[PDB]
Amino acid sequence: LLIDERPEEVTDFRESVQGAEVIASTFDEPPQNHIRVAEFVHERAKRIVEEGGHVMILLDSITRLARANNLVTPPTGRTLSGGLDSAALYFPKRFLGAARNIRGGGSLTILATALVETGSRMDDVIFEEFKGTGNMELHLSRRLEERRIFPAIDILKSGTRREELLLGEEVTHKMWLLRKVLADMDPAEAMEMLLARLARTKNNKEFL
Amino acid sequence: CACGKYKRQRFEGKVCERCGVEVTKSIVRRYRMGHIELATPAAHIWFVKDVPSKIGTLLDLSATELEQVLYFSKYIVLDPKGAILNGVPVEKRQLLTDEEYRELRYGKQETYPLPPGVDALVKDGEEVVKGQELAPGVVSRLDGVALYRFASILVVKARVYPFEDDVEVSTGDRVAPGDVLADGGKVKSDVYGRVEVDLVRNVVRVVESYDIDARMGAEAIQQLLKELDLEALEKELLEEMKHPSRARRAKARKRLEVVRAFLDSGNRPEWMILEAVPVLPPDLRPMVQVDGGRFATSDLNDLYRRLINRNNRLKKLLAQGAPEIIIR
Amino acid sequence: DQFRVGLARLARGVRERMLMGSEDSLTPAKLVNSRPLEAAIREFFSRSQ
Amino acid sequence: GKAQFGGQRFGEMEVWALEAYGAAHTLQEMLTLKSDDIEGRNAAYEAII
RNA sequence: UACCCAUAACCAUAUCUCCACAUCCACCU
Ligand code: BEF
Repeated sequence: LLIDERPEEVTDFRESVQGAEVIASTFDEPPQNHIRVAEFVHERAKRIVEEGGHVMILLDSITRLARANNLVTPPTGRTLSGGLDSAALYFPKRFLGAARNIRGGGSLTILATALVETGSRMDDVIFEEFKGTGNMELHLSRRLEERRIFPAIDILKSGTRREELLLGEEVTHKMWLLRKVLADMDPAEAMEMLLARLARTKNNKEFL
Repeated sequence: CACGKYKRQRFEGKVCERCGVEVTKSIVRRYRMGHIELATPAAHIWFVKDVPSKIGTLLDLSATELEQVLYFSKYIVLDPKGAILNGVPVEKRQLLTDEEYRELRYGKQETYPLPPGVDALVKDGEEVVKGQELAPGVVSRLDGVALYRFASILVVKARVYPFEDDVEVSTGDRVAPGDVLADGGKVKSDVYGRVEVDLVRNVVRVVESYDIDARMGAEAIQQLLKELDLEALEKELLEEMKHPSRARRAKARKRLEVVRAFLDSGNRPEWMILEAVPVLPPDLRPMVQVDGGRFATSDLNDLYRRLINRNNRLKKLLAQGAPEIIIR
Repeated sequence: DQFRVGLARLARGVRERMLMGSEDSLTPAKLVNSRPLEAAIREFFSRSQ
Repeated sequence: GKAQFGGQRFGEMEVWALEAYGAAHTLQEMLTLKSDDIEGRNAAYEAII
């Protein structure tokens, strides 16, 4: 799902996605259309997972999605510092927390892009609010990106919850040791050295 | 700093973003100081080797041999208890060798292996004198009690006491005469010593070793300096100086001046010996490359390195296990 | 004199080398090493008073 | 040395003679301003410039 | 609360590198 982006990128991804369902909503369109399409995608995906479906949702600009929502969001009720509705995020919050794992088959995995360090209170506030809602975080630093190094992941801040649940005891314990080792290593230099180290073998092969 | 985010003159004082270093020159390494926490106390060499031994005069200790031998070699000093008798009267601060000391520490003990499957003529609680024929071929050495096992003999210069009721003193406690040992007032202690109760023959054996101070080296000195009070010593030196003639009063005043100096100057002599050793700032002992990567170093660096190695070896050794001779 | 001091050092060295040596066909190599005597002579000719 | 000559020893006999006169600030400048006080010598050089 | 009400973030201050020590030979008292 794509919101508030440039149409040329829409064309590029759509042709280059190799048939995967790409839904787009440019900044050209009225934001009411953006909300309409986003929520229709939401309800359709909810139905599909309700049918035990495994659904992957790739959301564009989740914090800038919050900004677009605020564009759609006039009243703010009591003016929060920044100007967002009391019930605004509850639509994004439902949309996000709906992504979950069930024992009854199927799944809903939603990964979204967050725009942060944007110099304004709204984006930082949304970053904090949805920071405590997601089960995994991936920070991408400006300094890493400016050096044209991608993926420019802020490794230290990035992480998940409940590794043992998703990762076996051998796996979870061995990356327990692995984090105990790599937590000291400096970010960019970690990039080069671990890049060289893992260019030798596949991840499992590296563990092998 | 290590990273350099918050460094600039608008915001040098604001704590660094990726760092925590306040802006400063290398002069900090000229003045900032280190320290080493020794696991074992040690004494400043000056106070123990100066011609007037400050330790040797503050305490009634001979500088040339006593101070060093207790402070380096395995010798024991002890304040509290010395009333145990070895053909020699009570002890208060006397210096005794660790051989005879270790002896008096745990009684007067001798052990003799016995052949298995041979029931020696000596029973569990038999008093034995020198010359008594313990077996077709075995003879003891001194008056005491011989303990029998199936297969060993234990000759202890201790006193055994049969009893048939409950125990008042359990195994481990060291007792003074008149104190109830077992069976209430029926059995009471006769001498200083430790109590061991064996219910196999239902008997209390009392050794003649009372709980006495055992110390070596600097810690001992510290203990002494911890238990020393300056004012009483000052008064005592006053009386011991005013009354007698000139010869004794000479040394009396020679130590009284030191005691008065300690008392009136503040700093108490407990920290006269040092527990944590300071470490000079690096720039006062810098390792500077000469040529070809080789580094010329001040010998201070080597001395600190040796001290660190010894201290870490001590820490490891004391952590793992205690072979006594190796520990000393 | 410096030569004979170095020579005695080499003699002690070869004594030890024989001591842990097992077989006998080792006369040139496993017996004599030039380091002690050469170092002694060099030290005498360089750093002596 | 190799780079620059180095200063001159001012020892103690010279110090004794300097204080034998009534010279008070001369010795003070020559012990701190011209010899050891790093901040002092930098400030003095800047001021005289 | 929204008009008042709500603000805190980004850049420019410098005497040093080695020369240590040992041995030896000289010069001036
Ligand atoms: F919002 Be937190 F994760 F409790």
